[PDB]
Amino acid sequence: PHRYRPGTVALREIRRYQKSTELLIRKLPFQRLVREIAQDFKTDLRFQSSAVMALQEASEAYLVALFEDTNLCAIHAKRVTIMPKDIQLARRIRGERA
Amino acid sequence: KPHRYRPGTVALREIRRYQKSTELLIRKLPFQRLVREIAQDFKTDLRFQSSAVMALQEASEAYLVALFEDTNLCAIHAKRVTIMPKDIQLARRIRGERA
Amino acid sequence: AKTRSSRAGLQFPVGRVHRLLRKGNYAERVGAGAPVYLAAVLEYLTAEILELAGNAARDNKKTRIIPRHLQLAVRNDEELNKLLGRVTIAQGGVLPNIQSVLLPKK
Amino acid sequence: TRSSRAGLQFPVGRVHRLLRKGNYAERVGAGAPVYLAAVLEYLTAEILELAGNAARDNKKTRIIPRHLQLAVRNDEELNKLLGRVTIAQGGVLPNIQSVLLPK
Amino acid sequence: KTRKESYAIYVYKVLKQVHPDTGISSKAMSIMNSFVNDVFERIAGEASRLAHYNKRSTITSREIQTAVRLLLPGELAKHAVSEGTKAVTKYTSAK
Amino acid sequence: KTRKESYAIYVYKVLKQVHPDTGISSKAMSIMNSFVNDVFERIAGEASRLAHYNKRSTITSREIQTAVRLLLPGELAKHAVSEGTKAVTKYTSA
Amino acid sequence: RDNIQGITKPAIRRLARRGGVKRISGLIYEETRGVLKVFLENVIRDAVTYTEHAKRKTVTAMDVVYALKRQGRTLYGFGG
Amino acid sequence: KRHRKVLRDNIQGITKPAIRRLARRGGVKRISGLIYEETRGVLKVFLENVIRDAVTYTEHAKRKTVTAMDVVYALKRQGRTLYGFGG
DNA sequence: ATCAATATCCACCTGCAGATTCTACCAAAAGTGTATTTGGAAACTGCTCCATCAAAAGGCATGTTCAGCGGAATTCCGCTGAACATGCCTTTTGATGGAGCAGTTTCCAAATACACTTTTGGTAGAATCTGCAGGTGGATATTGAT
DNA sequence: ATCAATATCCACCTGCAGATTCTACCAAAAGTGTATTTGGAAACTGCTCCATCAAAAGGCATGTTCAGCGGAATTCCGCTGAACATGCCTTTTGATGGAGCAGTTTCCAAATACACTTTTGGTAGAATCTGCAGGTGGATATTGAT
Repeated sequence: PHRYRPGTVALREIRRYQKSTELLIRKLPFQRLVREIAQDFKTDLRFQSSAVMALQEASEAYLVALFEDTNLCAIHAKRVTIMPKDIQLARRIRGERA
Repeated sequence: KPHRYRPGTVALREIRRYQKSTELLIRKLPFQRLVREIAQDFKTDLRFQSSAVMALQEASEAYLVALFEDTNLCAIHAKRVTIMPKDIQLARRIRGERA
Repeated sequence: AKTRSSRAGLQFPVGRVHRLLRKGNYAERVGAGAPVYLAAVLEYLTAEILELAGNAARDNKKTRIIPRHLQLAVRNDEELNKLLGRVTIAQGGVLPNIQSVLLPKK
Repeated sequence: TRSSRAGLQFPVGRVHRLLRKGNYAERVGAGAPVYLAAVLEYLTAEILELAGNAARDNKKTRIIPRHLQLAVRNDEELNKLLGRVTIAQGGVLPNIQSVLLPK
Repeated sequence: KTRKESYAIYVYKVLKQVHPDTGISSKAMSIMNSFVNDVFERIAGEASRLAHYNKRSTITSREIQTAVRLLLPGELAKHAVSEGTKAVTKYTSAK
Repeated sequence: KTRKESYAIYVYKVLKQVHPDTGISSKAMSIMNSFVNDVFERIAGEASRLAHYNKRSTITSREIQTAVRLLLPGELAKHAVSEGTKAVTKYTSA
Repeated sequence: RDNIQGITKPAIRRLARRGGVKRISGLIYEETRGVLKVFLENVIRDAVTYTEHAKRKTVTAMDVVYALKRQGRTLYGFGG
Repeated sequence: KRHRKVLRDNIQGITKPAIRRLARRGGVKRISGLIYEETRGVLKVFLENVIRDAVTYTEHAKRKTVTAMDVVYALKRQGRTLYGFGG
C-alpha cells in the first residue's frame, strides 16, 4: 500500500517540467480563450495557427516567470506555499503595479 | 519627567512631512562630489553643466524613493514594519535589476 | 494666407509638427493630414493635463502651476499615470500615502 | 562582393540596403554596413558556439531552441542582452530554491 | 544664438483656455515641453514602425490614428481620436 | 512568389566555422533569425538617435560603434567593437 | 463551462512547477486565471489593432510578435 | 596645470539622515541599521550605469563637458525618462 | 537496518518527420562605372558658463544616552493542500470545401520639388509687474502621562 | 477623562526673485502657386491554409485520508527611535579667469544618382537521407514502511 509523502511528488514534477520545454496548457482550451477575448475587440476574426502558438508560448513563458517571482515572495514571508498575495506583490513590484 | 513622543510617532510625522514636499533630500555638494568621483573613474578631465548634476540628483532620488516604496511593501509582506537589506534585494530582484 | 492650424481649428502649430515629422526620419513621405491629426492629439493631451494641474493648483490655493501640481494631476489620474508610467517629473515629489499597518494603535 | 572584401560571411550589401530602407538617417556611410555586419556575425558566432556546446554536452548534434536557451541563460552577458527576450520552446534552467529541498 | 524652439507659447494658449486666471512657472513649462516632445516621439515612432510593417513609405493621419490607439490608455485614446479626426475633417473641408 | 529574405544561410555558414559537425533545427534557425533582426534594429535605432542628437544626417561606423558600446554588455561589446574595427580595416584596404 | 475555466488546475499546476513551486494554495488557480486574462487582453488588443490597420480579417503571427514587442515581451521564433 | 583634489570615499556623503529622509518620502517607518550601507551600494550602481551612458554620449560628441541632455538621453536609454531638463 | 514498491538510468533499436541535396528559373540584388552634389571636418573666434578662491554663519550632521517595542525564536494544533485510485469526457489527430491572404495591373488623388512672398516665433534686454516664500504670532488640534 | 507639553493649521503681511509684458530687428518658417512624380487604393483572382468535423487518443474531474504547513500565542533580548549637545561644512552671495561650447565660412572627401552588367538568394517540385524521439529490457537508485 505504497504512498509518497507530501512534497515528494511535487519536487519530482518540478524536476520533470524544468527539464522539458513543451507547452503545459492544453491547445484547444487556450485557443478558445484567445478567440473569445479577441471577439471583444473585433468580431469575426480568423487566426493563423502560428499566431495562436506565439500567444501560448508568450503566455506560458510569462506565467512561469511570474510563478518564480511569486515563489520568492512566498519564501520571503517564510512560507513554502504560494498564495494570491504573493502574486499580487510580485505584479505590484513589476510595474504591472496596483 | 520631560515630554517624549513614543517610538514611531516622529517617524510618521516625518513621512507626512516629506510626502508633502518636493525638495531634494540629499545634500547638494556631497552628491556632486560623488557624481564627479564616479565619472572621473570612467573618464578623466570631464566637466559638468550644473544642470547635468541636478538632472542626476532628481533621477537618483526619484529612483531611491520608489525603491524604498517597493522595499516597504516587501517588509510588510514578511510581517515586519522595519525594512532590511533583504527587502531591498527582493524588490530589486523582482524588478529585473537583478533576477 | 491662413495658417494650417487655423484651417484645422487648432492652437498647436501644424506647420511645425509637419516639419518635425519630416526631419525625424520617420518615413519617406508624410501625408498632409498626418501633422494636423498629430498636432490635435498633442493639444488635446496638454489641455487634459493643464485642466487637472490647474485644479491641483487651486486646491492648494495657488494661482501658478508648479511641477508638484503637474505630478499631482498625473498620479491621481489612472490613465495619465499609465501613459507616464516610466516618466519622472522633476520636483514633483510623490503622492501622500502611508500603509495601513504603519498607522499607530489598535 | 563587399562581404568578401571585409572577410565576412554576413551580407554587407544587404545590411546596407536595410539600414537605408529603415529610415534611420538621411544618409548611410559606406563603413556602417561593414561594421554592423561584422558585429552581427560575431554575436551570431558567440551564441552558436555556446549553443553547440550545449547540444554536445547533451549528446546531440543538432541545435534546437532548448540549446539556445541553455546557452543564453547560463551566460551572464548574453542573458543580460536578451533579458527581455523569450526564446520559444526554450524552457527554463533547472533550479530549485534550497529551502524547498527534502529533509 | 541658434534659435531654440519649444511648445511654450502653445501650451500657454491652451492653459488660458482652460484656466484663464492661472499661470505656470518656467520649471512647470519646461516639464510640459518635455511631455509634448516625448508624446510626439512616441506617437511618431509607433507610426513609423507601423508603416514599415505594412511596407508603406508614407505616414498618413491613418498611421497616426493607429499609433494613438496603440499608445494611449482607453479613455484618452477615445478622445484623442475624435479630436484628431475632427481636426483632419475640418482641415479637409477648407481649401 | 514574393520572396522572404532571412539570415538563415549566413547563419548556417557561421555555424559551420564554429561547429563543422553540428546541425540546427528549423525552429532553432527561426530563433536565430529573430535574434539577428532584433539586434540589427536595436543597434540601428541607437545609431539613429545618436546622429539625430548630434544633428548629423549620416550614420557612419562611428555611430554603429558608439551604439554597440551603449547596447552590449562589457566583454561582448569589447569583442564586437574589435570585430567591427577589424572588418572596416580589412575593407578600407581594398 | 466557461473558457477561462478551460485553463485547468492541472495546467496551472504544471506551469507553477516549471516555475519551481512546491505547494500551491487553493486560491491560486482563480488568481492565475485572472492574471492570464489581463495578459491576453493587453497583448491581443494590440495584435488586433495591427490586424485592422492592415485591413485583414486574420490575426497573423507577426501581428502578435509586434504586439509582444511593444509590450516589452519580445518573442523569438515566429518571424521578426 | 594647477591643483590637487583626488576624490575618494564620497559615497559617505550620502549620509544616514539623507537616506532616512528618502525612506520617509518613500513611506518607510522603521529602518534596520544595515540599510544605510545597502542603499549606498544601490545608489552607486545606479549612478555608475547612468553616468557611464551619459559620458558615452559626451565622448561621441567630442565634448569634454557632460550636458544635461547627455544625462537626459542616458536616463531615457535606461527607461528612466526624466522631464524638466530639456528632455 | 531489513526489502518492498517505484522511479530513474543506460544501452540499444528503428521508423519517419523533418533535414539535406541536385536542379532549373529569375526577379531582385548587388557590384560597377560615371557626373553631380554636399555633409561636416577644419581653422578662426565670439562669448557662455564651468571651475574655483573667499568669507560668513546657521542649518544640519554626528555621536551619545536611554529604553520602548519590534524581530526572532519556540511551541503547536487545527486544517488545508498533497497524494492517489477510479470513472470517462474534452482534446487531439488527420481529412476537406472555401474564405481571404496575397500576386498583379490600372491609374489618379496626393505627395515631391522648387522659386517666391510673407507672417512669425525667438530673443537680447530695459522695465514695471506680482505670486508667494518665509518670518511672526496666536488659535485648533494631536499626544501621551496619569 | 482631565492635563500639559507640542506640533499643526493658517489667515495676515511683505520684500523680491521670477514671471508676465513690451518695442524691435528678423532669419529661419510657413504659406502661396505651378510643375513632375508616384504611392497605394481599388478591382479581379489564384491558391494557400484556416475553420469545421468526425473518429481515435489519453488527461482530468471527483472524493477520501492525513501529513505537515500556516498562523496564533507567548516571550524577551537588544535593536533602533527620540531627544540633546556640540560645532562642522554645506549653503549662499560674488567676483573672475578662461576652458571650451558653439556660430560662421572655405571646401573636398564621400555619399547620392542613375545606367547597366553580373550572379545570387529565394522559390519549388523531386528524390534521397538521417538524427533522434519513443519504445523495450533490465539494472540500480530512491523513498518510505518496519
